[PDB]
Parts: sequence; structure tokens; C-alpha cells
Amino acid sequence: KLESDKTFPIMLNGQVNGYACVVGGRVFKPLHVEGRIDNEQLAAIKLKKASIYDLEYGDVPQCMKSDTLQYTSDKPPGFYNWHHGAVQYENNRFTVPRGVGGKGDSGRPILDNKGRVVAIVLGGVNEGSRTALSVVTWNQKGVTVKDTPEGSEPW
Amino acid sequence: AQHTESFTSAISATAWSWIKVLVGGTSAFIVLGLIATAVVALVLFFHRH
Repeated sequence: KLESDKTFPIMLNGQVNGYACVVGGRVFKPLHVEGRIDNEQLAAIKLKKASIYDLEYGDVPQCMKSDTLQYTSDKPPGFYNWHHGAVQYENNRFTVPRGVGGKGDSGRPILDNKGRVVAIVLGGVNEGSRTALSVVTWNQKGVTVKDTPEGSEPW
Repeated sequence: AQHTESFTSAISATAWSWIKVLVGGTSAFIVLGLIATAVVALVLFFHRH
């Protein structure tokens, strides 16, 4: 809950529509969402494009390299902290309770107990009494992979 | 002239070889690019999950 500062919002026509998060000395931001990151030093960098993950990624400049999250692909199923609450990971799917999150929560990191990011949320679909999150994770080998439950709608 | 010329009369079997290597190289680069797209789109679209 306390590390959530390092995600900062983007401003689109003056309103927040998403968030850009810094991990591994690399700032990320969903492609689908437009705006300018709400701070100056990270506003400057030309953000390179990765369509196949829907993620613009850029090399955070020098003087706050040591001020970034860490991440691992080690993701046992269970409860994982996240801005609005807990997200339960099971059957290779991240799902949050119904109705929490939505428009504007894209780019929100999902952390584990030890503050390490496990995924960045990009969308959702509401199934039954839960809502499954379309995210960008790293697989057992640890290469980046977009995970989308069927019918996920971008946020 | 006692004969009739055709379009493929003056090609001298090295000029043939040259247009062969040119079209072969051109197609080879193109097809290599295609196979490159195939392999990247295979290991990445699938086979990361």
C-alpha cells in the first residue's frame, strides 16, 4: 500500500485516465490510454512502443534509478495486494471482487506481499461475482506475456 | 535477314545467370523476411504461454 506512490497518473484533457508505473528502472504505461504522465522528469522521455503487449516502455532517466520497484515471475496462487484491495490469483488468473476497478485504473501495479510487482493491470471482464483482470505478467520462464481472459475490456 | 528475332534472343547465358541471381536474391531476402515473421510470431504469439 505504501509503495503505490511510484505509480503516477496521466492527464488527458485534464482528467486522470490511467497510470504509469516505474519498475526495473523502466517506466511503463498502457498504450491504449493517452495523456502525459503527471510529473516532469518522467514527462520528458520518448516512450517506445510495444503493441503486442499494449505497453509503452521507456528508460527512466538517471537520478532516480534506485527509486523503482522490483519484480519477479514467482507467483504462487493466493491473495496479492493491489491499490484498491486484494486480488486473488488462482487457476492462472488474477481476479478482484466485482465492481472494484474500472475506467482509469489501467497501469495499476499489482504487488505481492514483499512489494515486488507481479503484473500491471490493463483491463477486465466481470464474470459472475468476481472480475478477472487482463494484465501483463511474466511467465514461469519470466518473459513478458499479456494475459487476457476472454472478453476483457480495456480500462 | 533470313531469320526472325525474338525477345529472348540476345540473352547470352550469363545475362540469364545475372537476372537469375538478381531475382533469386530479391526473392530470397523477401522470403527470409517472411520466415522471420513466421518464427517470431510463433515463438511470441504462442509459445510464451
